[PDB]
Amino acid sequence: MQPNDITFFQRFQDDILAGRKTITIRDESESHFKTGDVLRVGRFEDDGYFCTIEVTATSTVTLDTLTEKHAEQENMTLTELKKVIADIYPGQTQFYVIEFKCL
Repeated sequence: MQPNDITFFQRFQDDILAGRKTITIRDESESHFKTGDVLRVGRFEDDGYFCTIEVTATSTVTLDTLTEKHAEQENMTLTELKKVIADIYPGQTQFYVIEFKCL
């Protein structure tokens, strides 16, 4: 068996399945894989490590600073944002962002 690399809320996962490259956010203390590598994708709901993806680029920024939270912020309400945020992870402070694309 093997652990997962990075997860993505159901919403994020679905959007991922729709392709459209997207950026991710990780914690240095949890610095997972790196660029030019593979990023195991999976739904946190209960579909973790479902498929595999590859990184494309990386950067250092917050969450809503790019995370879907932004697209949602300008779409959904605070509640929803808090829902996804809670589905993604707590803490609204700068962090590591890793971009990837679906081959």
